[PDB]
Amino acid sequence: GLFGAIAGFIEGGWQGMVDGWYGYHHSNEQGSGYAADKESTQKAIDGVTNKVNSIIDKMNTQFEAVGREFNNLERRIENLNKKMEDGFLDVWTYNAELLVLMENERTLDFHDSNVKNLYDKVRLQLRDNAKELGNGCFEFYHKCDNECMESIRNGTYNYPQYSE
Amino acid sequence: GLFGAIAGFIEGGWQGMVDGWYGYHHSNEQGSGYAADKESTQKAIDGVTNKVNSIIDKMNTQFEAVGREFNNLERRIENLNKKMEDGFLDVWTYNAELLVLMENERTLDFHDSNVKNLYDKVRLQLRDNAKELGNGCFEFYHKCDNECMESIRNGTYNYPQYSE
Amino acid sequence: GLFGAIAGFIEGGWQGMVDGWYGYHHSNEQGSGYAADKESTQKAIDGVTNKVNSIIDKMNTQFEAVGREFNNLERRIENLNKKMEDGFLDVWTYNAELLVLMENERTLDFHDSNVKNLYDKVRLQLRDNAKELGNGCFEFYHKCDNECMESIRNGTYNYPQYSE
Amino acid sequence: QDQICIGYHANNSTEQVDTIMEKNVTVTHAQDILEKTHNGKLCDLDGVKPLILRDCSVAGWLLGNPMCDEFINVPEWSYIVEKANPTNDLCYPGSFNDYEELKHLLSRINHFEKIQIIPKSSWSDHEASSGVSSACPYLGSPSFFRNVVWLIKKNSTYPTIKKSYNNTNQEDLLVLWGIHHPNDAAEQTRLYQNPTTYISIGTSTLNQRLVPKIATRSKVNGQSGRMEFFWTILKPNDAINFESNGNFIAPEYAYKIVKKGDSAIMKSELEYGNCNTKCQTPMGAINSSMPFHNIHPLTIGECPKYVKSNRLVLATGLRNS
Amino acid sequence: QDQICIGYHANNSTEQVDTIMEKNVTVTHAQDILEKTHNGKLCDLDGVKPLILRDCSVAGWLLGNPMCDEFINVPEWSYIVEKANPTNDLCYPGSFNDYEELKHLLSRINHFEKIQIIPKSSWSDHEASSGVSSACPYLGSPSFFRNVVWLIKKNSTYPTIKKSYNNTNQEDLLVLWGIHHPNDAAEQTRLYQNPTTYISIGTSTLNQRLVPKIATRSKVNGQSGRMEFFWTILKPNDAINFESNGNFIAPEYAYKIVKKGDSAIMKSELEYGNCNTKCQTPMGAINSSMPFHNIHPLTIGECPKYVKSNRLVLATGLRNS
Amino acid sequence: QDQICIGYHANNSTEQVDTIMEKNVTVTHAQDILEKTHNGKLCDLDGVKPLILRDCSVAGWLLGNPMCDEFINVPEWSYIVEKANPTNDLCYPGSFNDYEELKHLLSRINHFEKIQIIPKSSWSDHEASSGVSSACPYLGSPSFFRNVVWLIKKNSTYPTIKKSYNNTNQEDLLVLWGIHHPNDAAEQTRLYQNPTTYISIGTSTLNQRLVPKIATRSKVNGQSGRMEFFWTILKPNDAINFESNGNFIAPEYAYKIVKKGDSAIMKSELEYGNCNTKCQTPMGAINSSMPFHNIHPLTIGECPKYVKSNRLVLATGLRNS
Ligand SMILES: CC(=O)N[C@H]1[C@H]([C@H](O)[C@H](O)CO)O[C@@](OC[C@H]2O[C@@H](O)[C@H](O)[C@@H](O)[C@H]2O)(C(=O)O)C[C@@H]1O
Ligand SMILES: CC(=O)N[C@H]1[C@H]([C@H](O)[C@H](O)CO)O[C@@](OC[C@H]2O[C@@H](O)[C@H](O)[C@@H](O)[C@H]2O)(C(=O)O)C[C@@H]1O
Ligand SMILES: CC(=O)N[C@H]1[C@H]([C@H](O)[C@H](O)CO)O[C@@](OC[C@H]2O[C@@H](O)[C@H](O)[C@@H](O)[C@H]2O)(C(=O)O)C[C@@H]1O
Ligand SMILES: *[C@@H]1O[C@H](CO)[C@@H](O)[C@H](O)[C@H]1NC(C)=O
Ligand SMILES: *[C@@H]1O[C@H](CO)[C@@H](O)[C@H](O)[C@H]1NC(C)=O
Ligand SMILES: *[C@@H]1O[C@H](CO)[C@@H](O)[C@H](O)[C@H]1NC(C)=O
Repeated sequence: GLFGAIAGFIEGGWQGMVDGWYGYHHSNEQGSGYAADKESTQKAIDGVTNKVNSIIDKMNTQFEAVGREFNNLERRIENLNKKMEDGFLDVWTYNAELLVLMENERTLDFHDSNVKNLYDKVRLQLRDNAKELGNGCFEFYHKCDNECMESIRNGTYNYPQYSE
Repeated sequence: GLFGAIAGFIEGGWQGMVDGWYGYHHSNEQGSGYAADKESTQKAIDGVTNKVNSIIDKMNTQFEAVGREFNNLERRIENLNKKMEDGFLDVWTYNAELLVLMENERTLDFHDSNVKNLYDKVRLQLRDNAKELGNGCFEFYHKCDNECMESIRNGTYNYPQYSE
Repeated sequence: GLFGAIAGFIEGGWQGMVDGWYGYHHSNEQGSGYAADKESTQKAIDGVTNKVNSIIDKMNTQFEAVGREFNNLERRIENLNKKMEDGFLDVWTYNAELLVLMENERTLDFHDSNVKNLYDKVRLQLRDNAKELGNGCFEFYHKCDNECMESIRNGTYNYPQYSE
Repeated sequence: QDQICIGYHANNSTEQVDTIMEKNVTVTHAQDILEKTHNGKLCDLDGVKPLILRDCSVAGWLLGNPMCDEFINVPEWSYIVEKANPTNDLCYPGSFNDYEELKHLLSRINHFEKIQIIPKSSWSDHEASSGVSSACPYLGSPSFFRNVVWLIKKNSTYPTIKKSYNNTNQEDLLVLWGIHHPNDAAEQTRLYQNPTTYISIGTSTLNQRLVPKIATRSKVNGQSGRMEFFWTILKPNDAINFESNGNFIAPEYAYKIVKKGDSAIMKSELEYGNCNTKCQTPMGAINSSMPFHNIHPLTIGECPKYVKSNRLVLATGLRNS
Repeated sequence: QDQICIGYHANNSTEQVDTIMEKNVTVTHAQDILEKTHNGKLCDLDGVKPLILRDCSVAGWLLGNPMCDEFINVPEWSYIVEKANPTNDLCYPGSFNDYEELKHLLSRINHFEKIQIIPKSSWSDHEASSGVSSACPYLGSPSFFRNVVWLIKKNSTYPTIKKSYNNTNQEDLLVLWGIHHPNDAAEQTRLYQNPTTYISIGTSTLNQRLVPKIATRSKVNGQSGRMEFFWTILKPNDAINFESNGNFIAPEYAYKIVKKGDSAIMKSELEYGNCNTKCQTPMGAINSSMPFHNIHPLTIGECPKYVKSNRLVLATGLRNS
Repeated sequence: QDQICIGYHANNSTEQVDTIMEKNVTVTHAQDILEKTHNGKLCDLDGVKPLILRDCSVAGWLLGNPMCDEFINVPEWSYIVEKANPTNDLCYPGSFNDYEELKHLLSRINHFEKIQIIPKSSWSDHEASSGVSSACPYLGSPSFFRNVVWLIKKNSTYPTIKKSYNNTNQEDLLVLWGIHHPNDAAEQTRLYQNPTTYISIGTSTLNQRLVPKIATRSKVNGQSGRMEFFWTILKPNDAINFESNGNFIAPEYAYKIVKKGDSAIMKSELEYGNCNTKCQTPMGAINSSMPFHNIHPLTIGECPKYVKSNRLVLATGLRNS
């Protein structure tokens, strides 16, 4: 992972999160559960969707082959014709395959990037009030009820609240 | 932002910085002001400039169309000829558009990368002597006059100077 | 460096490390030495090797030119023929050169990425028990013999061991 | 004690994608963008049926090979299907001038209306019902191409023919005619009396004078003689003029080009299947929303873009384990 | 208390660029690399003016259609402009052999020097001033192509012509001649006496023998007769030999190829505009430092690379908000 | 006090690679993927030697120019090498019909077996040993193309020739023949008696009737006369029929096509070098494991992919300083 999040410091994925690609798992007095960060999940959807549509629209005016015929004494132009359509066919096959290979790599690193940025969003809010365990989890130095958790999820965490 | 700096933990840009793409804003006793990090700004200029020139020089030997004519009983070669020039025209239009789309994305993430690296350059010098606010700012635990600030800007910060 | 490691916060490379691309240098009572992280070094080898083979296999069905001849009154098809082979020759020369330029950039940033991820792997294990110097080195707050060092190298560092 | 974790989605999907640095990567979500399926049939294209030449070639069709009577009158078509090697072609051995250029015109034509420009009955001073050969048999009996008439001498006389036809139609006319190349001077006189013959043809655009070539040739379909056919497009309000004193294979039926459009001559051994599609290939039809396909390059209708790949899948989700 | 911040540039720029994942992204700096502007005029190319065939075709020019006297003597040119359908072409109906191959040669020629290889006065035993037609009118009167001379019989006699011309010039010679295809045997004798005629032509490379084709044809420009023109490049020190006993349209003026180079036959309805450029398209000229343009594929001079795009902008600065 | 550091490899390598944003970047490891070296020789291709036409063209070879006797019998070959301008070609001036289409066939042929289909001795009623010219000299003496025989009159008589040859071989036959174009009517009778002559040729597929063209021409190799050669592929079990009453250049030796395959007509001034390769270019051979090369586009054998680049290096290691 280019950004070191997915399969990096965060060992695995969550089978339990079904509402989105990236999100949170919390553990307090009121209970436990998974929650998807809609903002970063939607931004990922809007990205990959555009990427697919852009790959498609760039290859909508490709090169269609037509049929031509040549007699026994036009072998040169017949051959020229054949190599030419095989020619365009090869470069457009190269294009599609290469583009897919390249953007697939980008897509996976895109998701990897999103996960780390989400991690840093929570990390930069908590600061002292919790400690990095090292697996994508922060252990709190105070009590964080659902209201406190949601404040973290929507980037409105009120840091002024002690430790030790 | 792939590197999470621009429009990430740093919310917006500075209208006030006109000397460069990336830089610093300081706030001490002697006053306040903006300053551009020439090194990372120049490196960005030298990068994007090369990128533009490389995109241009890779498409300088493209495919120019010439004019040919064919009579009423050479419709096959006329058609072959037409599809062939439309052919090359299409792949070179694909090339230019795709290259622009791909490198534009790289360029924005390049700038995003530069901002975070600059942030980490200051962050790795200060360490204890200041605290990360979380918006690209560090609040000092000592007094940093213009001489101290410039030391930070040119990577010669003398960490041996206390806290609390 | 897109990930800010190589030639970033880590100033230079190690002439002394010959067992791999990325690794560790340790300094304790028992002695000093270099060691290559085989896991991240192998993963880099397996990556770049695939990349080379993929660049090669995507251009194995390119466009070979054949020889055709035309008499003094077939100048149109002769010219058509010439522009067509020069045509395919140009787009395939563009392809090879561009692909090399693009993936070369990726490769260097790939190595840069690997170095930072390796750094963060050690950083996320030590936490309190050592301090970041800022040049890729951690100064320990305890004694780390070869057994302790190897625990860090293989991601089995037992954090429960004090400081101050 | 309370804690919060950041994580990513994972599921039970074994869908794989490839990258530049690693192949067969398992992801949570993937979109396949390549169609690899056809129905193995030749269908109509948006309601309009293709003209399926079965064991006949374009030549047999247009000249009217007796083995090709299925295509004497042909409704409007979408595309044409012809086999790799049609067995019914030039029943009488010979050649077709600019055959490929003509087949290329057929790619921009959708409908032919067969009309009689010179009736067989209109030949008074020549024999018009004896121009037959065992090389073009119909139901056992010696016959000939149906759209052209092989004229010979009458009462030991072949008067020089002067025939005109004005195209009073608003559509272009495909006009077909031919010359007979005998195999010796005895056959020339026995058929046309005159030992030295010609065929002149003129429009506003055409100016040709044909002469027969005596030659000893190997037998093809039992005949050493040869038939050489020529064609022209007659513009509206233009006229075609024939002059000949022998060896003339005159037109009787010509073709009104009443529908121009997007067509094709498709090569396939397949026959018609009662079906409908928006995209047709020589080996079957495609019904797909996919942007790409790898079935056949030669395509007609609204089709995906043909690619030589056997696999094309785009990653949409992330890594999975 | 003191503090220091790291940040990035931002401005009042609404310039947008596109990416693979997001369109219309606002940036601080952007470079447009696509030229979308021309001046709508046909200009000189680096000082040297184009030859603008107005209502004439290459054929009318080279054969000397009386309607094309503007181009009797033509200075060196950069490129040629011809209309989609020039009204002045073959005033006398007929054809031009290898017309397209000739126009292709014109693309590598910049200057023609017209010279008289066989003077009209030099015909003693034939009529050389009666070869005119109401199909080629000049100022009302029946005239003819000016560079070739339509010879006929004199005193009911057409002696067989044996004419040679040696190319003592150091440049190649474009030589043009023709044959007349009458419409009946009465017209053949009335013009050339001899009922059976030929035209033989020989160089070190050419060996052709032409015969006239009698044919009844529809009238074009009032004439059912036809003129068929032929051409050859005469190498320096080579000679061209003509023999004929009728139907010969002899050359009088030929063309010295004194300037080879990079030219073009441009198709356009536009006329000359008093201007100058380094890059010319059929619809106007380009004055740009841009690497790309989307105006027209058919280009001449030092031009940007043509692309089908309507927008091409490169991000140089960063995101803005 | 104890400490641990994370770092990366570095060495004494000045190998450079290029990127989109920066050129000449020094790396620790780099793989060159471009072959820029050849041996400057024309070699065998996997054991089988090329047919190297030295100062002869395909025409001189096939027709049997006396200056080309080195190639009278030719072993199987891999590829053909011909110069830009072979000096030994048509010793007697004239032309070769469909020359380029024939050379294109040679690209799919690897072996010719020369056989005598009509022996020179078999001409009884014609002269078969006087068909020579100072335009085709052999060792000073006037000679002629060796595979075809220039027949003339015998005892002031040229009886009409009726000759057949059946292809009883299992391979296709390359058959060559020609016509002589005299320079006047006196030469026509002096050589063939009959003032009006023809050559008819027929197979199951061919039907042509040639007539000689009298014409005054400039001398080429001392002759104003012309030889025009024609060819055909004779299918197994098909026959070729000749009829002529003059001006016939009959075949004596024809070519059995016994080996079809992947060949090429390579243009080069280089001669044979006693060497072997798996990849051959016009300027030398390649022995490489490289995927790319920049030597010459026209290639044969198992070769790298040709590219116009002068440098192609892939980064494998990382930055170095
Ligand atoms: C219109 C006509 O005459 N049809 C003839 C045809 C022509 O004579 C011939 O094809 C012209 O090229 O000949 C056919 O066979 C004739 C056949 O008869 C043998 O007995 C004779 O020995 C042969 O030489 C040969 O002529 C034919 O069916 O095509 C007969 C046909 O009636
Ligand atoms: C050199 C010459 O004879 N010019 C004639 C020309 C030729 O006869 C003709 O073009 C040859 O193909 O004919 C022109 O019109 C002749 C016209 O005269 C009618 O009266 C007659 O009934 C018609 O048959 C027809 O011949 C012409 O102007 O081109 C006259 C010209 O003088
Ligand atoms: C078979 C034969 O007749 N070979 C002749 C050849 C032919 O006559 C000629 O090439 C046919 O086109 O002519 C050669 O030169 C003849 C030469 O003789 C001069 O004296 C005469 O004045 C010239 O007109 C000319 O005919 C030749 O060598 O090719 C002679 C050869 O024997
Ligand atoms: C065909 O006939 C019409 C009148 O019926 C006439 O206008 C036209 O000129 C004729 N065409 C020719 C070429 O004679
Ligand atoms: C043309 O004339 C010159 C001498 O004036 C001569 O050298 C040359 O051979 C002649 N060309 C021909 C083909 O007769
Ligand atoms: C050639 O001869 C064989 C019999 O020897 C025969 O079968 C074949 O028909 C002949 N070919 C021709 C065209 O006469």
